[PDB]
Amino acid sequence: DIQMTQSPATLSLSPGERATLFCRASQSVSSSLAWYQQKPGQAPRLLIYDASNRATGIPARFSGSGSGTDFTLTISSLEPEDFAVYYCQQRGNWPPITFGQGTRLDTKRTVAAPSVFIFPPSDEQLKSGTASVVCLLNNFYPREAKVQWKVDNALQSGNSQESVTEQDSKDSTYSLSSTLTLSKADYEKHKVYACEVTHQGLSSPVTKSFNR
Amino acid sequence: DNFNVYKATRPYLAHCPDCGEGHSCHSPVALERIRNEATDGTLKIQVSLQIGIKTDDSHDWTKLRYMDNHMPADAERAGLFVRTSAPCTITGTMGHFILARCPKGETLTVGFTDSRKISHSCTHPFHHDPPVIGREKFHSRPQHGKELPCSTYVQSTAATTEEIEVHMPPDTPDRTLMSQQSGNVKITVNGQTVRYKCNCGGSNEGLTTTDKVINNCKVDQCHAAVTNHKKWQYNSPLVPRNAELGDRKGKIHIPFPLANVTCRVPKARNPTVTYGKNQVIMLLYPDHPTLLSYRNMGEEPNYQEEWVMHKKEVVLTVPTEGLEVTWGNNEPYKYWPQ
Amino acid sequence: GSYEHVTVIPNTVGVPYKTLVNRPGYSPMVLEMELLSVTLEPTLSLDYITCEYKTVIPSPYVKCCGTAECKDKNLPDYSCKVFTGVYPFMWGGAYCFCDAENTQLSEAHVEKSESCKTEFASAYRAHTASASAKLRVLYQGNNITVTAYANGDHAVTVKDAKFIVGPMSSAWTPFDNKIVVYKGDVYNMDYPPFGAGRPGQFGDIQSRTPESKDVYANTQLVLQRPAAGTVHVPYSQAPSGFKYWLKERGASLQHTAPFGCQIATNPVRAVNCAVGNMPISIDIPEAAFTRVVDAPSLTDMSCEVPACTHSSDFGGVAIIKYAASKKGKCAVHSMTNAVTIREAEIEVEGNSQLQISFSTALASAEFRVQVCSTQVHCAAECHPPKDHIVNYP
Amino acid sequence: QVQLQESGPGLVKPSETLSLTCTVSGGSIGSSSYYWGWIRQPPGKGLQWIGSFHYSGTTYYNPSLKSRVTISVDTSKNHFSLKLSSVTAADTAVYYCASRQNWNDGYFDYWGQGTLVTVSSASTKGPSVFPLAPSSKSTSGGTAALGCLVKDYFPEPVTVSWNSGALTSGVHTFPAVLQSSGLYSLSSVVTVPSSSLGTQTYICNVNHKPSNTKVDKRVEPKSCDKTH
Repeated sequence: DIQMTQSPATLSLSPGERATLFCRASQSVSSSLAWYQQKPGQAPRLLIYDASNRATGIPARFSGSGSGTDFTLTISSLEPEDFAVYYCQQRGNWPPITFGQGTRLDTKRTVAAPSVFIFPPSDEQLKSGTASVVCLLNNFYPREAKVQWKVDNALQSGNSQESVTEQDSKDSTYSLSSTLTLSKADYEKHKVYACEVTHQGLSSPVTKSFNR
Repeated sequence: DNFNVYKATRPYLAHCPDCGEGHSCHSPVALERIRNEATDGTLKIQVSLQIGIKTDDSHDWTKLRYMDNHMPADAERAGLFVRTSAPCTITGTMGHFILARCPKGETLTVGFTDSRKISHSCTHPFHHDPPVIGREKFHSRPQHGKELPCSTYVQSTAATTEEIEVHMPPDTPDRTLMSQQSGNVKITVNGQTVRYKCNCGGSNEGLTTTDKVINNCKVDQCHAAVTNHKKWQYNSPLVPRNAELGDRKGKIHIPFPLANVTCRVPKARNPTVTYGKNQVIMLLYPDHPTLLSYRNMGEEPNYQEEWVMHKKEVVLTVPTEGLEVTWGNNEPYKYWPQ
Repeated sequence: GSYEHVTVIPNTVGVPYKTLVNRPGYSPMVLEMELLSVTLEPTLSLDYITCEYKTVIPSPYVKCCGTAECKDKNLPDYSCKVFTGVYPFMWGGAYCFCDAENTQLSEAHVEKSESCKTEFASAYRAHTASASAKLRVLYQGNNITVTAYANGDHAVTVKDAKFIVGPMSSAWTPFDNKIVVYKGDVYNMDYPPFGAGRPGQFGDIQSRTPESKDVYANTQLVLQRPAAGTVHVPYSQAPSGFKYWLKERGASLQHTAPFGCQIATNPVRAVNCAVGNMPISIDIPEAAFTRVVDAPSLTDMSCEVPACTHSSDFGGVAIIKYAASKKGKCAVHSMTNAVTIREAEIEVEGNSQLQISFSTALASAEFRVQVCSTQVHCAAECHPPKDHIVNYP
Repeated sequence: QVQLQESGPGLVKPSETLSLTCTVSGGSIGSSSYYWGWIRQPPGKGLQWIGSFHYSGTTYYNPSLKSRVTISVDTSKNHFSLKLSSVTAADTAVYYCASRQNWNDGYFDYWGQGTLVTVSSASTKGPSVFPLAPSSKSTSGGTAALGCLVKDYFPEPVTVSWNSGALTSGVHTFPAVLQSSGLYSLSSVVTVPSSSLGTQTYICNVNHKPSNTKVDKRVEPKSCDKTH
């Protein structure tokens, strides 16, 4: 039952560079391999098939090679279009048709420190019994950042959730939202609410706070 | 010339009723259709192989491509023959079509020699009795003669109206795709995609491009065929249709169109004529069966005709109105009483 | 203006006749006329054409482990049929995996062969032909040729002479009401009307032009069950009616029409049909007529007939002494319906003696002839020739 | 040549039978492709081939699902269809219909645009929108950040636009997070010239189809550091 392994998991590169991706089957599938492109939120797009043939209208910079169990996808000179997740598929012995887990072709760039904003709860929300305080880390790179909520200089825990955008198509940056939710009573107890942001592009952490 | 219209296609195997020896087979020279539309007698024959191309789609007048099992193969144009009752003369060749002139016969045969130099042939019932241009059933073509209308198949290898369609072929069953590795079945695919189905629980049916081994099953519980064809072929009456409403991936034009041309015939030598009142007497040398006809030029024409075989005397009544006498391909003779 | 002379000559090509012009007080004149060509062209109106058919038969749909279904198509002689219990073999083994439970869809239809553009017969209605005439007139030193329509209306001017020919005395036509035309042969055939084509007979395929993509088809195309193990589409069908006719059609009209008609195609026409007779009107201007004031006063009036034979050939000779009044012309004619002369209009000058030819139908003649202003009676007898057949009437 | 479009319920409860329709455009079913098929993708994971309907009528199913999967062709409506019985939360995924027109091989070259299908016994709550007002503590020279919070909804798909599509640049709509209550919540933010806060109307257009809830929200500057 064919098992497909792609490599590397993440390949973060800059445009114009040559990119190489690897696919390996658990057993010989001859050259019966295909490579699909999938951009975030879209359908997979067929790039290569039978391990070397190029689909209709696919740019000539894409090319596939290999046989037996070991296969290579190569993009000659990356374009901004080309940054997406690439899967490999087997048909050498099916059903079941099986895929790989993908390779994420991230766009490398220089460091960008987030612009940090803090939003206190809505009054319209507070008529209803709970408080949500949100913190916006906007247009930063690299992806990892740390958010700490402090309430009157008390580090919080277990009461905030966060979410990061896709790598921006024109910007190759990331942004995240961190939401601190808890009861209206607890919000009305305290005064100072602080979002503390730590990131590679910050020489030392920044803090955005408000007074209730 | 540029008959790259065959590049995406291939020849094929099809039912032949007499592959020699009074036995039918699956032939690479199956005949599809014999045409006899040209009044000059030329036959325009369609076969299952393709003439004038290598297996690489390159044109070569000395080569001929047929199918050896699943694989198209090259062979010698020089070995191609059409035979009827007695050997024919091939006037033209293009892909699936052969222009030949044939003697009178009741069967028509086409064959060729493969790479291994085996004769392959195919034979069909075909009454070939090409009716006569003119009024003289002649046997040697003359110089000194009269020219008459007729139709021919010209030797244009190019760009006509008439077309045949080429489709995706159906899957090709092949028992040799499977062998009994004792207790199990081994499907050996060579370099092809095989669609298979076995009637044994566990790994029942699917596709494979690799040598696959199906466990605990006998070979007469499995069906295997070659699929994922990537060359087109004529949707012959002798081949299954791959899908219900068929398929189509291209068209191929039918060369050698019927054109309307002129043919020479002889004129039988002028007969010796002697005269009496109301009477004409004629000696006739037919060099070959020559038609003689005559009519009165009055109200009652009284048409008479006969084919004169060998030298003959004819006595004819010349009425008051006169007599017209057509002797073969000559212009009519006219006689009146004095 | 000038002067009509009206004559009726029989409708025989190649036999000349002379007519006698008496414009009172002017030159007593003789003119020669010979039909060269009597062309008769029917007004054609095509019903249809016919040719070989082509039975178009695709690959049969062999449904393995299932049943195929026919879908009616609007095609000529569209025949579809699904045979069951089939187990066919291709080269590599059996096509189907089921033993019973298999079906074959056989379908076919009929359309025109491509050859219909080149090998085809035409079925026309032939309507009353328009007569035409090529005619030689010998006229005061002129062999002239006129090409009028023999309807009695088309006037033609040649050397300042009016000609009106026709209408023909005969309605006769070698062409029936409906004709069939093939490459230069015409046939009288009661061909079936369009849409009434006959399986295996002339017109099993009917089409309005060689160019139509519509055709009528009636061939009894019947699909038959394929043989055991065989992938093929066997069928029964009536073999082409166009072939059967081209191989059975028999003698055409060029060889069988009466009156010695010569039949041609493109256009269809009958030629030199020796049937009936034909009138001619010649309006001669004054210039040809010179008053008898200039005609010779004939003294020295004597004849002789040295030798004659009754053949329809160049067959008579005669001698005359004459006396004239000045230098000029004069014509020659006779009163005998059985005897004639091809010498027509000759020398009259001074006072002289000459000789002319003639031809006679009788082997013994008591005849009365006239020249210029006087007649004379003569006689002759002919010894039969050592020949028996001639080559004009 | 052809276009595939999925058609599905979106929210299915456990043990019921998910039923999807892939409608085909620009060509009839029986002539337009050599394989039709269904392929799913759970959130944050790769692709899984569910099944394929061959043009010959053969159906090839994934062995781990064959007991629950049916794929059929309705040629009377040009659509093929998937029925997955006895559904659990693992079946929650974006489902794609796909086809292979060009070779008869077993790849996929035409794709639909997949439909999210969520599997739970929760019951489709509509959202609540609250403004994230541009505050007095972040307008230091040139750009303000504002937005909306869409809170307490189910199931996942929610559409957020700004000024009815007039405002696109600089908008980040974050992926929704799932709260302890079993309800989703996401925020959508836009950065704008601070020089235009009192003169440009900014409206969120939130659109939660499963609850048929479309809401417009006007976001206005702050008061708890402002004089009434």
